[PDB]
Amino acid sequence: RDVHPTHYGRVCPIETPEGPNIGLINSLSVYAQTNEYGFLETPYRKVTDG
Amino acid sequence: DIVLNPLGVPSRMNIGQILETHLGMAAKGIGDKINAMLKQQQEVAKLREF
Amino acid sequence: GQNMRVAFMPWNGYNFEDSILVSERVVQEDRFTTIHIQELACVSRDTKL
Amino acid sequence: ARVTVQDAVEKIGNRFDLVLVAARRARQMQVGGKDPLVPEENDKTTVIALREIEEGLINNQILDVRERQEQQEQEAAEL
Amino acid sequence: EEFDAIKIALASPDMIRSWSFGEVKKPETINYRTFKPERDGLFCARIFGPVKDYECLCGKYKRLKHRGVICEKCGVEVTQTKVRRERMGHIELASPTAHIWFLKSSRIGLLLDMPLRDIERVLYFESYVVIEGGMTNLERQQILTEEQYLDALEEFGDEFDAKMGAEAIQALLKSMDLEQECEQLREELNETNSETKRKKLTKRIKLLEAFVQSGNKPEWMILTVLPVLPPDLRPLVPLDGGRFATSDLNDLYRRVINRNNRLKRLLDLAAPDIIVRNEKRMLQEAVDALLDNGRRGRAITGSNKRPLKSLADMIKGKQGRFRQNLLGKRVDYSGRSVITVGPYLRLHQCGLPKKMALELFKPFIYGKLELRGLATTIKAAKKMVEREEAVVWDILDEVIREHPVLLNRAPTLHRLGIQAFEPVLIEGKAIQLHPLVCAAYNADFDGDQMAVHVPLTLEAQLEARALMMSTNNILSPANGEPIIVPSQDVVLGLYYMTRDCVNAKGEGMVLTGPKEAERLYRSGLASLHARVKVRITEYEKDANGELVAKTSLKDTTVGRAILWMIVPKGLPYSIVNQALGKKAISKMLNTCYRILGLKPTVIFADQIMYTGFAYAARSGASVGIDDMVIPEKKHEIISEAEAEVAEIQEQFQSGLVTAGERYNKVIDIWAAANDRVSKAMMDNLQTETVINRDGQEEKQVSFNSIYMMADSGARGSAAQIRQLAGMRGLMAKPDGSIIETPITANFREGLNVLQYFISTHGARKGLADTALKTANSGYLTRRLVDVAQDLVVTEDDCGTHEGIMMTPVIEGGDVKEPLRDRVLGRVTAEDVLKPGTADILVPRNTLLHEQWCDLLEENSVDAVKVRSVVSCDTDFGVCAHCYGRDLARGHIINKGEAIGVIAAQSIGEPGTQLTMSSIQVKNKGSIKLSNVKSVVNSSGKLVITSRNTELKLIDEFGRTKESYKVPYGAVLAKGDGEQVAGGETVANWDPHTMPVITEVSGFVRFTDMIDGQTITRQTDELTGLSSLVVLDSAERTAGGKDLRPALKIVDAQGNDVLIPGTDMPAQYFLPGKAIVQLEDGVQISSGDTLARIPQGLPRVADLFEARRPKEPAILAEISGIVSFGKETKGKRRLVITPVDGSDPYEEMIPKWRQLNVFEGERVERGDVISDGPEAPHDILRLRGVHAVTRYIVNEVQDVYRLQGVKINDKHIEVIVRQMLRKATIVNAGSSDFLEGEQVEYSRVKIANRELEANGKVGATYSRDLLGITKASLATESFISAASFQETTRVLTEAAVAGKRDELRGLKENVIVGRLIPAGTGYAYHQDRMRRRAAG
Ligand SMILES: [Mg+2]
Ligand SMILES: [Zn+2]
Ligand SMILES: [Zn+2]
Repeated sequence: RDVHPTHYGRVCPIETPEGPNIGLINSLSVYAQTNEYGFLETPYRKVTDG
Repeated sequence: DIVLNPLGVPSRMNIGQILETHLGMAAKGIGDKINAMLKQQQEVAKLREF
Repeated sequence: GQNMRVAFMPWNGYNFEDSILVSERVVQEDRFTTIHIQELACVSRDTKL
Repeated sequence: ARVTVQDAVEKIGNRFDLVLVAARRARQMQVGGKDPLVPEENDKTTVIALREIEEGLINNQILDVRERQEQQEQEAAEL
Repeated sequence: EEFDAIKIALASPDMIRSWSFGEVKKPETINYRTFKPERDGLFCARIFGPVKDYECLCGKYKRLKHRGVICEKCGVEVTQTKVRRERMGHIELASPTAHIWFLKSSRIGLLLDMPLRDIERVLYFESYVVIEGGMTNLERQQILTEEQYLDALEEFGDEFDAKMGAEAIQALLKSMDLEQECEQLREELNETNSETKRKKLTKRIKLLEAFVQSGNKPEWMILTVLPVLPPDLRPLVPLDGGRFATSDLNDLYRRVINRNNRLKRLLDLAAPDIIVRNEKRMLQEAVDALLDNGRRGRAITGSNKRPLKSLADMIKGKQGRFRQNLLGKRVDYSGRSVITVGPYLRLHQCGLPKKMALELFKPFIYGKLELRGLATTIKAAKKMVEREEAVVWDILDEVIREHPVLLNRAPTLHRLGIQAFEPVLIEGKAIQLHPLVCAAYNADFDGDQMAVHVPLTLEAQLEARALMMSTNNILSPANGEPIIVPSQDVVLGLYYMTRDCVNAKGEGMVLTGPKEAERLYRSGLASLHARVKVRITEYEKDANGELVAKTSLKDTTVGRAILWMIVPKGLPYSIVNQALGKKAISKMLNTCYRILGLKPTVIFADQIMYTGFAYAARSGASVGIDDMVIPEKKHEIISEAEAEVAEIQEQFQSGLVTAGERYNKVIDIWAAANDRVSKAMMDNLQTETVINRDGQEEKQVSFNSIYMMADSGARGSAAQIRQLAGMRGLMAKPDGSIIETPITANFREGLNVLQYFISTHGARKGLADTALKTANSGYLTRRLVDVAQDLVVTEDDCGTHEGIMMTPVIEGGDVKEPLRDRVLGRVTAEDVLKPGTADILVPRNTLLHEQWCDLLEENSVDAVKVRSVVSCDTDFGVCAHCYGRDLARGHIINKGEAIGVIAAQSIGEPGTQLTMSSIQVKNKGSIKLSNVKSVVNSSGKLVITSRNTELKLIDEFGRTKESYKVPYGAVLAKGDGEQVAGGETVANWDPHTMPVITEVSGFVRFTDMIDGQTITRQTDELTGLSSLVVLDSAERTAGGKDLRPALKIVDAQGNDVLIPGTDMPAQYFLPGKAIVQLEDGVQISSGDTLARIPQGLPRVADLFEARRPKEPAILAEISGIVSFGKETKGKRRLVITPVDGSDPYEEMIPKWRQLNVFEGERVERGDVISDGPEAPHDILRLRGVHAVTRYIVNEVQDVYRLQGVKINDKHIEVIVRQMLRKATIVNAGSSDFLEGEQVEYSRVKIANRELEANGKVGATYSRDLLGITKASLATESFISAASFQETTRVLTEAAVAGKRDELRGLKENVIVGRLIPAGTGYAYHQDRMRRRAAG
């Protein structure tokens, strides 16, 4: 039920109920998608030489 | 319109709620002059500046 | 929801523990009115009688 | 009286016997038709008992006496 | 109707035939087309009876011409209804098969001297078994395989008895007579009573003569004729959709009835014996499946692919008939609503809405309609209730006056879960309350559902008035301070009403009456906070409870004059002459009913929130952004915090500092920075307010109402005002890492994204914990009411002797719990004195209320005998003089009020918030330390050579102030019986070593230790000088691991230097880690160090669980000299020696833990030997009972006291007195040899046998302590033990016992429905018992 720092950007850490299912129900972030294999993904801007 | 308890602010640490209330004071704070200038019915080019 | 003009003070114990207070103006302008649609039905059968 | 019964618990000394002394006395006022001893001031059957216990006119010992004076005369009527 | 008791036995086959009404044969249930039952079915009318009345099935007999005949064409009975729940059925079985509760719970394998897997070898017909050896080569209970069974036929054929099947167990039980078995067992028990032979064999002897006294027969363990459940409790009803639905039992019979028919059809055709034995499998699968589905293997399932509900799951667990339909229920005359607050009421009045209260009193409205005669009939009144005449609102107004009503909120936390008000009708749709009782429920006004109840009977209509009106309990039974404390907003405006400042105009004027003191405020001439002398008029009871007057002026403000009109003439002015925060108001409330009665306080509390809210609204209190100010001495200090964390960022990369010590240094500077930023913000909210008045500038208290919120502590505290200003301290990832960079900025200047993300862990770790704790705790509260259910105050004064002496708890720190506040509400155990000698204040028993706590307070008493609940010795209960003051009312408890629930409640409730050297004395004092053995050092000062010594800091009188424990081998610089200075470290030694210091004086020699034989010589590398270094037990060589290396302290001759004052020699028999520094021949003196030996809610869960720890610090069986055993064949042993008795004993000790005593040291019995935590049972076996409970009530009270929750100790005392409800007996003479029995019954029988009947023919006893999982289970009653846990093993062990029940417990008097023998009913139940004396 704890939030790992790989949840960052893929699964929101606030939107959850406070009943007995508190650690289970989770929603995905704004810009997340589903990759061709099934893993999660999140966009990032690529810095090139600053 | 609505009166509520002012002793819920520090022990929920919701200083966001006090932060919200001031903007709505300004939100009609632009709107009332527009209503002051529409029924009194001055001009177009006075309004487009404002 | 709606916008409303809001104050902040204790009143004569009507905001004692998190209990909020209205006027009649928010009911006269009906800004907090909802509709509901329920459903009713009836069935007709044949019994052994 | 109305909201308290605290001065009456001195008149017995027990909390739970204060239940049963009014439980007997109010029961005869319901089905028997007995008359009260304290004036009503527009109250129901249960609360008029505790005023008489506050004035001490109803006690656990004395309640049987008014039955015993009745029981010694009720069998006297038939035989 | 009325019955005395309840009784179990085993059911005879003939007793099953008696109750039944017909033999079911065919498995039909309803004829498919016309919904009528069929003959001999599961609903057969010839067996069970009718559905209608006087109406037959074939329609032959009508019009009551045929009354007294069964209708022979259809067989239906004629007589009156309500019989479909009363009759039972029976069925005959072809082959008698085995029950399932006596197989794999086994009570036959115990009884037939065989393991259960070998008696299973018969019930699947894989193995034969032998009944009796006619020819004596074979014996009883011989397992033979199938081919070996045929070799038995080839040997003899007829002269032996061997079958295979469930018939054989029937024949096996018929064979043995129990008398020549049990009499042989007692003949066998006495010859060898070794331990595994002891307890195992008597468990048979517990059951074997029990069958003789129960009179039953053990052949009835196997059923031949199975009963049938009545047809109502397995109903088959047409549904609202026109289909049917059956319970699960009414097809499982169609498994048994069908597989019965396949057997009786088979045996008259005589199939071979691989088909026939397979048939007797499935009945034993099916007579299983009637009794239990999910027990013996894969369960039998229906079409839904889910397990079928058995007969066992009717009784098992919280889904069963116990906790869902018997103890709790549904009830009529009920309702619910959302709750809301209406503060216009008085204290005892509560709201009740209109169109709820019309249905809730519908029988009352009909009766008063038929009494006035406005309603002609009953149906007309139901016709008129929709007309809504105005008199209906009057008759309802007539009937609701002074008719009380109950308020509820699920879940019930403690005794204040339900109260009783008088209703006041409003026109809405919501329940209004009074605002002061929200804290009693722990209900907040955010959408609960409070429920109502209406008492019907005349007694309960008094019982609401007599016990549970809101006025008649203001004392919460946890602790004798009122729960009617001003909660959350009332403390705000009342704090505004008393305030000191020079700002208000007209200050210093004089007001004559407090009446006209209000007059200056109300027209608006000066503010309520301005200092003007007022004439005050108070009254005291300084005469014999008689009022006198006094009148004077006092220098105060004009606000405090207005509050004087509310205190009702019975308390001085000093209670409201102050700042008046929540620390003051609650103890003002305690002062009133102390002095004035009860009738003032309910009025005095009522006049608070009237004048409380009305001035707060005239005040007005707000909150703004610039109101909560961000200081200036934070970010420059953060600019210093960036000027030190960038420093050791560079020193980390150099390679000088480590990682973990660097982790201690940033948390040294950032976590203390929560306190460095604390002094900037408290300085910028206390005295930034400057309102000058007839001068240059001035200082006063704050005008922000944020400090004035915080110092009240309603919401907000010293830490809660900090996170509105700066960083909120520290954060922790719940996986286990605490971050080096927590928050720096604040709630007004924003949070960064990563700082927001890490602060989520502070929520979701904690937010999931509240629910889990709540779940655990409600399980715990259920497991506390169970073990303590029996206690009622039966007698007043048992008159037993002395018990516990009381001591304060203030060791280790300041004054924590004063002695007066524990002994308050208790009584004197004896005639106790004053320090003026022989000045007794008590004839052996007085109530110690606060008036007598004055006499204790003026002297210097710190030690008093208290009559506990442990020494109370009345039969089946406790007495009033051993329990003392009922804290919930405020006097001695009346005889008949319940105890064990009111202690099990008030332990359960606060558990929700439960889960979240160099010795310096403070002041001077006399030094009084006793039970010591110390010697003067070569330095000259006090050396601690005994483990029992600990310090005590004493005042000028004799009372204790501080105390600290000191271990062995320690050094002081001071002395005892003397005077010391303040701010002083009186004790100084190295604690990291456990030194091997020496009371002995003389030379030390290298004897009894040889290098290369006993130990090795690893000399000191630097200076060169070392000693024969004593190495560990296995780390040395095994050739001299047998020799205990004994350094011998020798003399000028070189002989055995003994202990000073005794003849016993002094040589240390050392295990390893004993590095001696001094060489051979170096003389030691008094105190020379030879060597050095260097170095939550689950807590309250286990301590009433009585769970044993993992390393028990075990104690000594007996005193005297102690030594070491064998050469650790797995573990070492301890040959200890008593002083004169039997010295044989030795046992396994894990020597790898550091021992305390050595092979030549002396000890007194009952002292700590190994190290670690300690098990309670060994404290029971070694100490008495008083030292056990005084350890427990010290232990569990500290877990609450750390969280600041005050519980009186009398609650936790009675649950250990119901923890000891059993005993194991030592000797014999009248009873069993050793087995367990109830320790209440022992003191009966030794007051019978070892009283004047004989000298001694009874027995002596031990005491046992048993955890709460089974201490309820072994009880003289059984239904209460059947009520909650392990529901199979409670019935069956009692089922063959032939037990009975006297209905002693109160829980069993709930499920019968009579009065409880407590509360009111204790006046009733003493009448019915004495009619049973002559009756
Ligand atoms: Mg609530
Ligand atoms: Zn018929
Ligand atoms: Zn007692």
